[PDB]
Amino acid sequence: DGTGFPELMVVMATLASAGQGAGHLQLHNAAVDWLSRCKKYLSQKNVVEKLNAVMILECTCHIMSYLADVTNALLCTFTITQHWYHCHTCKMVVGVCTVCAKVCHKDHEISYSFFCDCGAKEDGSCLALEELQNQANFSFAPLVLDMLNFLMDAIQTNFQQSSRAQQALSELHTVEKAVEMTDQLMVPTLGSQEGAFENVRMNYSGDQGQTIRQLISAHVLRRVAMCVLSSPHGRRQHLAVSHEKGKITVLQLSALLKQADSSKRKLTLTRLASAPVPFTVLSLTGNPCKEDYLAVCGLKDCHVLTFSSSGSVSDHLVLHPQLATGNFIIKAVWLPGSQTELAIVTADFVKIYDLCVDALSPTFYFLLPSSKIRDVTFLFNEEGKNIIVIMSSAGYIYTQLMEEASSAQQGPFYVTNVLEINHEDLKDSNSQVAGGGVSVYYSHVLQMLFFSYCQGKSFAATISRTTLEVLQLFPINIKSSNGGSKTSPALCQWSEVMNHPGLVCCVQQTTGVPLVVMVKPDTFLIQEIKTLPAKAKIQDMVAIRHTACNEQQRTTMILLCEDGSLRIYMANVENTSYWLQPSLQPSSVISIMKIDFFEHNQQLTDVEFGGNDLLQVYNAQQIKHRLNSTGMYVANTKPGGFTIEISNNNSTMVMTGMRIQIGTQAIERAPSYIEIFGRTMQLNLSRSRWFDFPFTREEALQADKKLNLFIGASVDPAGVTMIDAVKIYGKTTVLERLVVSSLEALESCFAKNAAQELATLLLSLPAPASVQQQSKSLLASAYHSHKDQALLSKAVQCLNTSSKEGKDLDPEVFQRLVITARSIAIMRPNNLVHFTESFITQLVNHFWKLHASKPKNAFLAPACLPGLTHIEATVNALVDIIHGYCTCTASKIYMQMLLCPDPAVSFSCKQALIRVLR
Amino acid sequence: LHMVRLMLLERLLQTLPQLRNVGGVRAIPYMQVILMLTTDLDGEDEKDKGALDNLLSQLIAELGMDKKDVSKKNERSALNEVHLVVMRLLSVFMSRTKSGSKSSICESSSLISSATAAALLSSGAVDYCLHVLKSLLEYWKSQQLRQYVKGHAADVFEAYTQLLTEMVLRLPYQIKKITDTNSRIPPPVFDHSW
Amino acid sequence: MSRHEGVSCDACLKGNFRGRRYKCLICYDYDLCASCYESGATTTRHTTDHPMQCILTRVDFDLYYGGEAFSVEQPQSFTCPYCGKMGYTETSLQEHVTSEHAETSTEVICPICAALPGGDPNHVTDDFAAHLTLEHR
Ligand SMILES: [Zn+2]
Ligand SMILES: [Zn+2]
Ligand SMILES: [Zn+2]
Ligand SMILES: [Zn+2]
Ligand SMILES: [Zn+2]
Ligand SMILES: [Zn+2]
Ligand SMILES: [Zn+2]
Repeated sequence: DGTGFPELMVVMATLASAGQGAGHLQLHNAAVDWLSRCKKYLSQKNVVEKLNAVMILECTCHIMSYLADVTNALLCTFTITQHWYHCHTCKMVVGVCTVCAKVCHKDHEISYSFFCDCGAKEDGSCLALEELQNQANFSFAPLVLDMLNFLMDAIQTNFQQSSRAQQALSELHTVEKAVEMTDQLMVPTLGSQEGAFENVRMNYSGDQGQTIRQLISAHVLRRVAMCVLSSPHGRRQHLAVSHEKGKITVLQLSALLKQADSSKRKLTLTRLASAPVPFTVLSLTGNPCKEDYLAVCGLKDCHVLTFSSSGSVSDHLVLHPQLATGNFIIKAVWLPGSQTELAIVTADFVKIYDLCVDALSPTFYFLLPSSKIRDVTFLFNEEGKNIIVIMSSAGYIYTQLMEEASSAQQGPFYVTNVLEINHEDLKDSNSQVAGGGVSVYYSHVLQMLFFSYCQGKSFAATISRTTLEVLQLFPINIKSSNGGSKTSPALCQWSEVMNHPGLVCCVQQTTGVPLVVMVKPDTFLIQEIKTLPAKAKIQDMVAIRHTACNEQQRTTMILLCEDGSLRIYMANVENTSYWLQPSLQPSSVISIMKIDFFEHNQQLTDVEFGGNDLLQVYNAQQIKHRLNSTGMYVANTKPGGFTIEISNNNSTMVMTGMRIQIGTQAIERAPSYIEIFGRTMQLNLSRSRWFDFPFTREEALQADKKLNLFIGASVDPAGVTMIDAVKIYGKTTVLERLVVSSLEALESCFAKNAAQELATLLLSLPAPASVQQQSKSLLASAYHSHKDQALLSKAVQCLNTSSKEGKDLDPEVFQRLVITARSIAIMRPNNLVHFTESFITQLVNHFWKLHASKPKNAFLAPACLPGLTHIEATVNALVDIIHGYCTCTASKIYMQMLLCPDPAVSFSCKQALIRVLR
Repeated sequence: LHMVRLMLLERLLQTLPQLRNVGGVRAIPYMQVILMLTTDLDGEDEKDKGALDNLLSQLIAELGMDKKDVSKKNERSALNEVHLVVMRLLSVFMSRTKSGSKSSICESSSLISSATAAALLSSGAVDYCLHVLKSLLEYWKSQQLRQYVKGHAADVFEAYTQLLTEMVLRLPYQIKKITDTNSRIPPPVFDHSW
Repeated sequence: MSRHEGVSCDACLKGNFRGRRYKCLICYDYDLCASCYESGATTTRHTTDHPMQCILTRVDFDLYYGGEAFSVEQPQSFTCPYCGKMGYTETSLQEHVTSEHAETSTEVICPICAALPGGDPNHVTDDFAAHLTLEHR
């Protein structure tokens, strides 16, 4: 009876607590017997096979956890005679020079033609001149050991339930895919009311407008109204939206993406400065490598806009596609892993521009032998060269390597190489493969080519990037839930959600209903995104993976409806997290390792002194005048003091500091304190004097054109507070529970060679970032010696085995070894050198081997990630280890690391060696 | 620990010929490491003093004071960038010869600066600097360290000619200041042409 | 001490109060003392969103406007009765109202007449720019 067994077990534990306070072996023995009985049942190998294909297993886990808890319980200018200063502490207001202020009056009250009086002084003042535990440790601990041992086969099976990611990718490429329809990939969370965006419906009209309508109706052109501008490198999550007025609006998404859990709150999209384009905007394309760049295309025009951090247009570049007679710009494509390479695709040609070199002349100029261009995608071969793939209107897929031979230096280049694909659905008729071609897309992350035809035939294929041959072909069949729609809709607008491998988006060419596809190594999960009501025809969709308030990289899909409403869908983590599982993700512990102020400033002019508490009594000019006039001052009877608002009207200057003069009229009417940038400064003055306040680099950025100065109340019984002057200065699972319980129990019992060997096996055995943490806790002078010996001996064994079988050490395994060694190189470098003893050389050799396999570009990198997750951190760690050895070939290794063309390698090495010297 | 850091610096300078066309920017970290090691080659200890003198001799062999390729010195080159790195290292070395918060460190720092200046003068480096300066002046007529890292965050030599000019404005100036502080070493002689 | 004679606070009812008199430019004959104003006192006729004109006693004038020679109790800081902005002079106020509030026909009390001694304090005008051009320019 698994149901109820854990609640009864918790009542048993509470009664044990009773006897624990006062009693003799209250529940300790019975609980040992319960562990024995749970082992007896599981030992049923028939039940083990059933689990491989559960209540008793949960009972065992609970008993083990309880047992673990039980075991746990068991010179001066005078030298020469300038910027002079008053020392209030020494009552010199007489003055001191800059040096004397910092030397003879160091830590004194100091306020910014003269002769230092400090030095003038000949006094020499100027220096600038129980039974339960016994039973648990009697035979219970061995009992647990033998239990885990005979259950180890089943335990290894449950553990199974970079290398894995490679295997999964391999399966993805080789194993047949089942197509399943689901409604659980994306779940609706938030939606805006009708009209949130005014004028999003582009009412095309007039000669050019009629042409556009005809082209959209003929499915030759499609409008892309929304684009997300959030590069992985950048942090400016933003949304660009085009409007019927041909105006581009940039919105801030950070507020919207955080209100994901908001039960009943209006969608919030902060508007930024817009973007000016003198044409009807048909497509928006952001640069994934640089989130500031936006390509804006009309029918014949292509503009590249650069946005500042505030969302305003900083730069505007206009391209010249030189379209043929009757030709038009279909779209603009930023070449993968590039910031300047921009391809312009037309029905007649494809021109590729390097915008860093030349915006007028294309670097590449491609033409087809016949037919028209319906889609163009770019792939990077194992060599690293871009290979253009072109879908023709006739249904042929053309491929061409981008090299000097195919360059536009000699004029237009005719692409003749056709990717050969043979399928029963692919029967070319009247020179039209399955009715002709529609769309082509290559996923670098999945290393798969997606393409679709006019007759609703869509395929995913694995291609050899060297030979450009199709290796495996997988059909994507969409079954319309609505009856009578036997004909399959054609697919278009293929895209992958950035930083969410396997989640692919596309749209039916005719219907225009977005589809979300989760690609797994044996299955295509497909969800059709419907509208409630359908009246809100979906105009465009954008998917983005963002950091949630819980730091969860949630994948949000934003839909723009024709009526101007926004609808937001969220990815269901259970159905969309296959490639994001820590088992497939390259989880790495290395990640955890990873007074003269006013002399150089100038008093600002035209600064607006407009404190609201003073605005009611004095006019703006008066305030300025009084604060900048002697004998004149500003007063305020408001209890608690008042706020002065300072506005910098000079956009070329930054406020870096402020000086305030107080006490000239009456000391009792001087403010007691001031608050600026959240800092409270006490004003302890006995005579009229100035107070200096510099602004920190960060505060200088905060006080660029606006500054709020809070003035505290004076000690005047009448409540009068006075300021004499203000000067501004500036410059220009069940398995999880089971393993947790067992390993906690083992660690408590241990609190040794065989125990270490058991943990070592558990370490080698697979884990989804769980058993590892458990084995970590299991492991947590004689002690340090044993511990260090065991870890280093294993590290040496792992490095030797990898060297002998000629196999590159697993990046994660390698990084674990490096961290372990590093920790010891710090705790006991002597132990590090003695136990390991060749070791340093092996580490460094493997580092270079893994570094050489490191992916050239993250976007191009596939689901499996070779190389090292954190080279910098790794380099830092290696330097600590090498240094630890030297304290108790290495120099050559240091020189090699410093020279590495890869900058971070040497720069981090630089930092590591500074720390070792420090 | 001090002795092992010293032998590490020795092996570094021994493989140092390899650093030539590697690129000064890629080698910023290496010369900065050399500095960190030197920040300990102080005291009145003469073993450390001779290690520092051997470093200075390596830097002089690198420096082209003897070479009369003043034109090639004007033309930005790997060698020119390496010479600029050597000058920046020498400046960092002589720039910490102050007496502020120095527990007998002033005595060591002073000795280091004096030795550096003497070695530089013994190689007629001042004459070579005058030559490169006349060359850059002719270039102007034709036209008619970590501090740099902070100032120039891009970490690109940028205007090497300006850096080369600025670096000589510094190295010989430091030489003259040191030859005045240490009377034992004579200050460089400048004639009307200088 | 100079007091706001004939001026009772409409919130706390303390008549002839001292300190800064606060007069509502929307509510007819509505006045607040400094304490009630700072506390954000509201009534059925008055809300905190109503622009208010600060009026000083002579004594306060000499204190607040101390160190600079001015006319006896000469109001020089005016509040826009439409938007509530402050620190306006008879001229800058006119410019502001003409520029930003030219099309507004809401009845308001003239802050200049109210603040200036001898001027009709409860003067009500739908077009404030009219006073700014014919009576208070
Ligand atoms: Zn002085
Ligand atoms: Zn003092
Ligand atoms: Zn002094
Ligand atoms: Zn009152
Ligand atoms: Zn009111
Ligand atoms: Zn107004
Ligand atoms: Zn009036």
